[PDB]
Amino acid sequence: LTKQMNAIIDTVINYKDSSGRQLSEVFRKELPEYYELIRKPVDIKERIRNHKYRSLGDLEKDVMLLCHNAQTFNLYEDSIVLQSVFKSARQKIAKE
Amino acid sequence: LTKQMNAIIDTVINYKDSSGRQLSEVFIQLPSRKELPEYYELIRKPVDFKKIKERIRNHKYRSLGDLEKDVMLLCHNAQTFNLEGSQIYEDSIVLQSVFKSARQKIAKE
Amino acid sequence: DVFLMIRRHKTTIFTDAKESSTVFELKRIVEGILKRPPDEQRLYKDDQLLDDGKTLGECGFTSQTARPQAPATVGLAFRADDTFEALCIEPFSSPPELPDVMK
Amino acid sequence: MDVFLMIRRHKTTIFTDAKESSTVFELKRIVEGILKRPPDEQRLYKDDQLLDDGKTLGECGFTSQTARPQAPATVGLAFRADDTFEALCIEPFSSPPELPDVMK
Amino acid sequence: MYVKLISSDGHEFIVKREHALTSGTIKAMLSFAENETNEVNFREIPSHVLSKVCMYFTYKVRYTNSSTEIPEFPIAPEIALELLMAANFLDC
Amino acid sequence: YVKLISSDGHEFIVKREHALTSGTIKAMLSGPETNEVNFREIPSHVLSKVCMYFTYKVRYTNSSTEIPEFPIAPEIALELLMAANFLDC
Amino acid sequence: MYVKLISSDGHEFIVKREHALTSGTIKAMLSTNEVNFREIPSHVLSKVCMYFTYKVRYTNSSTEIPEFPIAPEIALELLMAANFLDC
Amino acid sequence: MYVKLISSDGHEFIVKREHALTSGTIKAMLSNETNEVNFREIPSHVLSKVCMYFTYKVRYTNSSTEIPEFPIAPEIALELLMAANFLDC
Amino acid sequence: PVLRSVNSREPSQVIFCNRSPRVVLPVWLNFDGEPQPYPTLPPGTGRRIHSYRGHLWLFRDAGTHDGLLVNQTELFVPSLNVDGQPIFANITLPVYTLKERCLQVVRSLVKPENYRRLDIVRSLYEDLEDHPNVQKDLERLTQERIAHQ
Amino acid sequence: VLRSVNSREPSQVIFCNRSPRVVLPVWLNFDGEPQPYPTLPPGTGRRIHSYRGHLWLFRDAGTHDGLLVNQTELFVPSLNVDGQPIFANITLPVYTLKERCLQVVRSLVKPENYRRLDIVRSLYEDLEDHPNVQKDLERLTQERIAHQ
Amino acid sequence: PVLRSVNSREPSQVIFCNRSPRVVLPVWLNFDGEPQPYPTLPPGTGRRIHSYRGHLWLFRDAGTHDGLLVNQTELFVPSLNVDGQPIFANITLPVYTLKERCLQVVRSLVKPENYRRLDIVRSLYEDLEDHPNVQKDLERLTQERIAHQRM
Amino acid sequence: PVLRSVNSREPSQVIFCNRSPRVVLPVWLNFDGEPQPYPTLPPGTGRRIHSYRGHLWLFRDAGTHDGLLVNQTELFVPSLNVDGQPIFANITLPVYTLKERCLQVVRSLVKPENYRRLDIVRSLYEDLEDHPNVQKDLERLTQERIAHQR
Ligand SMILES: Cc1ncsc1-c1ccc([C@H](C)NC(=O)[C@@H]2C[C@@H](O)CN2C(=O)[C@@H](c2cc(O[C@@H](C)CN3CC[C@@H](N4CCN5c6cc(-c7ccccc7O)nnc6NC[C@H]5C4)C3)no2)C(C)C)cc1
Ligand SMILES: Cc1ncsc1-c1ccc([C@H](C)NC(=O)[C@@H]2C[C@@H](O)CN2C(=O)[C@@H](c2cc(O[C@@H](C)CN3CC[C@@H](N4CCN5c6cc(-c7ccccc7O)nnc6NC[C@H]5C4)C3)no2)C(C)C)cc1
Ligand SMILES: Cc1ncsc1-c1ccc([C@H](C)NC(=O)[C@@H]2C[C@@H](O)CN2C(=O)[C@@H](c2cc(O[C@@H](C)CN3CC[C@@H](N4CCN5c6cc(-c7ccccc7O)nnc6NC[C@H]5C4)C3)no2)C(C)C)cc1
Repeated sequence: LTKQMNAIIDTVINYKDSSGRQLSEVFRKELPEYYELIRKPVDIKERIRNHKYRSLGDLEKDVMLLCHNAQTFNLYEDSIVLQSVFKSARQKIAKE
Repeated sequence: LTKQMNAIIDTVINYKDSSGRQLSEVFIQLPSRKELPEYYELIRKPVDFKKIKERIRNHKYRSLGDLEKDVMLLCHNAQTFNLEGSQIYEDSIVLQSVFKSARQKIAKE
Repeated sequence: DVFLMIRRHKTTIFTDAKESSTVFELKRIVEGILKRPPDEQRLYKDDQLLDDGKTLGECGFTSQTARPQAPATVGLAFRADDTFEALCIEPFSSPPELPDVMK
Repeated sequence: MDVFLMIRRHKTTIFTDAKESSTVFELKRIVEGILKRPPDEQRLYKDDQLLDDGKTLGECGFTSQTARPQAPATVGLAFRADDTFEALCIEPFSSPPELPDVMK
Repeated sequence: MYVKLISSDGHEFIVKREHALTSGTIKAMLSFAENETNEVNFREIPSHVLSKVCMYFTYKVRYTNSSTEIPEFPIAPEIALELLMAANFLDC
Repeated sequence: YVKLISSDGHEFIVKREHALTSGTIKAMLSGPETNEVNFREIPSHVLSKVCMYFTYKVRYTNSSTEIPEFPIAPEIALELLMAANFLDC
Repeated sequence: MYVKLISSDGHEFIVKREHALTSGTIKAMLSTNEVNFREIPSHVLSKVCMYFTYKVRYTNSSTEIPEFPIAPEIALELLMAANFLDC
Repeated sequence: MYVKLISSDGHEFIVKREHALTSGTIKAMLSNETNEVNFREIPSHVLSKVCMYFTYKVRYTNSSTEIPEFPIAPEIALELLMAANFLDC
Repeated sequence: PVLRSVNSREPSQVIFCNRSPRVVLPVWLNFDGEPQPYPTLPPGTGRRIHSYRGHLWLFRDAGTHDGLLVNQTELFVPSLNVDGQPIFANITLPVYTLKERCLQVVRSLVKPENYRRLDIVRSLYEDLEDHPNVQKDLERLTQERIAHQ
Repeated sequence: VLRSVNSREPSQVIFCNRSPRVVLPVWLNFDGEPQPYPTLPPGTGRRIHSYRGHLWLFRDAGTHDGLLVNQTELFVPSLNVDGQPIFANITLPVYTLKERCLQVVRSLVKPENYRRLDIVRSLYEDLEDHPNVQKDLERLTQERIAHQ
Repeated sequence: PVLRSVNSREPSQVIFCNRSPRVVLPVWLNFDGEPQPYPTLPPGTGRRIHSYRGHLWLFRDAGTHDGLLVNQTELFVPSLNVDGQPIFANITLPVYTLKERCLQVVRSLVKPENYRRLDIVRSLYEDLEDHPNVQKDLERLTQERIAHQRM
Repeated sequence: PVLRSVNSREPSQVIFCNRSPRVVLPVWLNFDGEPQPYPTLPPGTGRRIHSYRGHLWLFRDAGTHDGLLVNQTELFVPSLNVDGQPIFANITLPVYTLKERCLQVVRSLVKPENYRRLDIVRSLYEDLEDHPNVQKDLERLTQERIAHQR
């Protein structure tokens, strides 16, 4: 399960779009506005080593929370693509 | 001598103007180059008021004329970098005038 | 700064555009959405045809009568061959008679 | 913009800057600060014309292109004696020696 | 990119996707998880209501985080109850 | 402000900071502060221009746009060079 | 109390004393409930009063002040009257 | 290499061919090819300035150096705008 | 004591500006943190009010007790005056949820004893009956401050 | 005397233009030189990132006429409390009838034609004396040396 | 959003040099790619400004909203700073079409409500009334980027 | 060789803009850090030039060999171009010391064989004779660059 969870999280990070740029690169003193508007902050592998996620549906629940807490704060599309590249990366590793 | 160097340097730092505000508050510790790169490119010899007490704790200063030479250097470093008539500019003009009256009281009385 | 409902038959498009923008630019926005080119679309404010060259402002649409909560209605007609389709905006469902509780 | 000035009365010459937008009055106040005489005891002239306290240096004629730091524009100064104001008198600077034949 | 909301009596409403998402129920319905759905159909919401629900999306999107002054979102008595129903169902 | 006095006896009132551009003036003022300094061998037409440089240097140091040439007429060139050398600048 | 301003054409304008005093020149003249302006017509002196109303009401009003309108047709004569009055 | 533009009042303007071609309308009228073109509704004080623009455009297009404002006096502005649109300059 | 005024002893001049269409009830939290009703501001009015610094305020529709905003937030605490300048409290409508807004309108048209006559779900009936309330909202605001801490 | 203070502490502010005019926000820099900033259309408001102790001033972008912010002439944001933004309410002052008339005449007549108006010579000078940030800054200084 | 700044957190010192005769409005495109007005540059001045790597800028006549150029192009994106040396943004007039230039002059002489009174063709009146605009120009610049990224 | 071009093989389009009154001599440092004279820019002229990323340039008064500045600094090194947009090298007069500026003027008016006729100090005569020089200045810049800061 840990080998599968790493394959899915590393594919989403290593994923470059069709201009060659890596999307995941972006991911209180600095920006207090995120630390006022977003409820449940995160910056993910830590909880794969500590085994806090019990299934591949618990790893997904907090990747959607991180991608959705990005969409909330900024008036964005890469967190729309990182949800679409996580939902295709989990669908290849977990069933093939 | 080290006690007088501590007195002269501590009087200039502790010195408040006639509205109650301490002037040395900005001159205590310099900014990181990451923070303000233009200052480092403009200023040959970045020195602050801790870098001077550090010298004094090491007693790096030899005479009271060597302690003065580097208090004039930072106070003049500030003037070069800042706009004329800025908050920080006219206080390095006062910190040179409060150091030249503080050394004149301790070194001869 | 102008809020609009562009309605043809049973279709209603909710969109904004500038007072200074032109009837033509609006046709282009419709083209972008409904994939129907600018020259076969005919846009009406009430019962008057709008010239592609006039600004929405000069047609009569203003910020104070085209607010987001009360959008101004631009009527839309398409072209089949030579003829012009009639300005037909089939009305919305009707609200029930005011309940006796509120009188 | 910035205008660079020499305010000169007799053998006194004050070097100072101001804004095109700043006024003849505030310039009198700068002089007050240095020569300790209020604006109502001072007359400021551009060449031979008197300058009204209310006009901006710009309007008086001091442009950025005639009041450059290395070619400061000269404002003449006169002080009041009782009922009358002294004549505008600007003692000239020392003459340079005839151009040496080496530089010809 | 736009989205199509279809009333009970079968009126079509084309509104910006982001405008529509202001509704939790709609967000849920839009967000087979390979690609996006343009249509959503409301069996029990008539046009005169769903029209006004859109007008709210327009309002909310525009005036959220606008600094000096916001105007009250008007609701006529005639529509109030059915809108309240629709509102609660939509989560807007 | 500070007062610079030429040989012929003209008085030049210039900002202290402007004057300090001259290492030699810095020395004369910083070593006993007084307001006056007297140049027995610098005439006015020269010391006037020396001030004009202070104005120039102070203003155009650290200027992003573009800097204009500090002009020196032949007639004054030699005496200015002398004065310039005697002053740090 | 109230005070009576009389225009060239002989219209009478009854305005509160304090409203009128907004004019230094009136303040001077009342320092007497009457003043006669031989060179100020009514369409002007009428508007001069309207300003007193405005100034008195909106001075020290925190939320918002509305622009005191002056039509082109009246602008010059009002400017004249304004300067004479010191309002 | 040169081409003749003739104003309503009948002034002749001899300008490089390539300078003139900056105008679509002229490009069309010339595209063998003729030497003269006559503008019956464009006066000289206007067609003169239209040429001056050709000179300007040709020279300052693709210049790394700062470009200077192409001046137009109020008295000429409207007729130039008319001429400009007809020419496609 | 979480959400409360502070005994600063330092007066702060403030301008309450009501840019809402509603009659506004200014609500001063006392030192114990108990809401204290103050005189109402008519729509489109502004007043200079003597206050003290660190004092915590809150605004509401005097009629419906609906939630308002001050400087695009929920609480207003005056800063110490700088050079005599009066601090400004700009009171506005928030963007109410469509639901909450509808409730407002229904509540305003139907007598509370007739909420029972509306052909709506019981949960909606309970929501209508629930009228907005300073205290309920204060409790919520504290949990939102212990969730940031 | 009248200048911003280099602070390092951010102060978010809301510029609210409740004048009928286009408003020119004017930030005094550290040396105390007016710096024009982007204009606010009438009836608009923006959140702007400024710093504690920074001194601002507002004016009619078109005429350079004087405006007011929170019933005074200068605005200096206090330190933010709990992150909430400070508010700068920009409004017309009550202009003197004279100054107001000048405004209107100035707006209708080209400056070269002020000479054609059948008015007193003093008024010509008044018309020509257009309002100005610097003139007003000089006045505000003497009004602060008079309070000391 | 094809044309937008990129959040980088790596600072890039820049020099905005206004070599136009006009007052210049620097316009920073934010991360969403919405124009953000910044303080104006008077004609013939230069200022050192703090921007970040990848941040996209645009310049305009603060008055007329007329289009300007920076380093003989329309957009400026600071290069990574090397050795502390500041990058330079040289802002100038473009070569306006004679028409567009004439419009500029007419627009500058006639009050907008009077454009209607000019004894010219309606099409010219429409052109006069079509004030230049950052957003219109941004839309055009996008299609001009998808046209050299089509091929 | 501390101060030298770096063999990049990545082209960098640059605009040399001469905003000095002086005729400008662009000087390209070679990879062995050797000054290489290039064609002169007339006053008030701007040219697009083909250079490479990391290449180090320096500018001077083609006549007097007086020091100039590019982008407020002594050395110019082109960044890699973004989106083909050309980099800009703005060449300007520096704030010369009054002395050095005077020397410039005297040197320009008096033939070098006549420096001996000027009633000045011998040290000043040596300073007059000591023409400014790219190599001397490069040596200075290295010691100021070997000090991590300045
Ligand atoms: C005088 C004069 N005259 C003429 S012009 C002028 C002038 C010149 C300059 C200035 C002033 C001083 N300078 C400026 O105005 C400059 C100019 C222009 O270039 C923009 N800019 C700015 O200041 C913007 C600015 C600052 C900034 O610095 C970043 C550290 C800020 N960050 C990135 C944007 C946020 N993001 C932070 C991650 N955050 C997310 C993080 C994560 C995440 C990360 C790691 C792990 C897990 C995670 O989930 N996820 N999602 C995120 N989404 C949101 C994102 C936001 C902070 N960058 O830009 C200012 C204006 C915005 C003035 C005048
Ligand atoms: C859209 C719209 N519509 C209507 S208006 C508008 C709009 C409005 C604004 C903006 C833009 C985005 N915002 C602005 O323009 C705002 C506004 C106004 O508030 C000023 N400002 C600015 O941006 C200035 C500005 C920014 C800044 O930030 C400092 C904290 C950063 N500084 C380095 C860190 C500290 N310094 C640290 C070293 N310290 C020094 C120390 C020493 C020293 C100490 C000891 C020993 C020796 C020493 O030498 N010396 N010098 C020092 N100098 C710096 C000092 C503090 C602060 N500050 O100001 C910018 C523009 C100038 C956009 C749209
Ligand atoms: C009109 C006007 N007005 C005012 S100015 C001006 C003007 C300006 C410019 C130009 C013209 C068009 N442009 C130029 O002149 C430009 C400008 C300036 O930027 C340099 N440059 C040039 O053309 C040099 C140039 C350099 C270079 O890069 C290599 C790819 C070209 N060659 C292939 C291969 C390489 N060599 C690289 C080491 N290599 C070896 C390395 C080693 C080695 C290295 C490290 C450690 C150990 C080692 O052993 N060993 N052996 C090597 N042998 C092979 C050698 C190959 C050079 N391209 O061009 C030119 C002048 C040199 C016109 C007008």
